[PDB]
Amino acid sequence: GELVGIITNRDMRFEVDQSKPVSEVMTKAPLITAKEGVSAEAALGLLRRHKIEKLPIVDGHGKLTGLITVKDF
Amino acid sequence: GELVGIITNRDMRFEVDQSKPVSEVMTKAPLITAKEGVSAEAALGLLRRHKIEKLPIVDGHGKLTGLITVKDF
Ligand SMILES: Nc1ncnc2c1ncn2[C@@H]1O[C@H](COP(=O)(O)OP(=O)(O)OP(=O)(O)O)[C@@H](O)[C@H]1O
Ligand SMILES: Nc1ncnc2c1ncn2[C@@H]1O[C@H](COP(=O)(O)OP(=O)(O)OP(=O)(O)O)[C@@H](O)[C@H]1O
Ligand SMILES: [Mg+2]
Ligand SMILES: [Mg+2]
Ligand SMILES: [Mg+2]
Repeated sequence: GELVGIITNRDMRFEVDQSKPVSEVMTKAPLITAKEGVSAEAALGLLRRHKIEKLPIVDGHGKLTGLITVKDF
Repeated sequence: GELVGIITNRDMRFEVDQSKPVSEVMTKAPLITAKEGVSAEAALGLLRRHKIEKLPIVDGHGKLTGLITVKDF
């Protein structure tokens, strides 16, 4: 139940073998994340700062509780 | 005439003020580049390794000569 990574379109867009596991392709932890109760402006600022489009949202124990994307904005 | 940076869609996609200069928004050098005469395989390997969609090509003296993009592939 621990957030171990994140796998997006850039990771899979050139992989010819579609039978590979996620572990070989994913971006492993640590990640750029935000805590629970993050506002829209804070998430947008983080995304603009780190030049990313996704933002996992974790609790105080480091467990995954939410996800934010640029698609929302 | 020096290759001082690169500016892409991620840099500009949340800049409300369109009158800003390029320098205030661009990604400054050094950049992930390749040498002249780089094959398609090497360029694709660089793009996959660094998770980027562009690749400037400079000469032996560091002056910009060309560009490679994922659009080509
Ligand atoms: N929060 C994050 N922390 C760390 N790495 C991340 C994070 N979000 C995305 N990445 C990684 O950054 C790279 C690209 O990020 P992003 O998710 O914006 O790409 P994408 O949505 O696949 O892009 P495109 O839509 O242009 O194909 C990928 O390798 C992805 O795994
Ligand atoms: N060769 C490079 N070296 C270093 N940084 C780069 C290079 N090419 C692009 N970047 C930077 O990486 C970020 C995203 O790279 P990329 O050029 O793939 O984005 P993009 O094509 O705008 O993405 P999207 O498809 O999500 O709109 C931007 O901040 C951009 O300035
Ligand atoms: Mg995207
Ligand atoms: Mg995109
Ligand atoms: Mg893209």
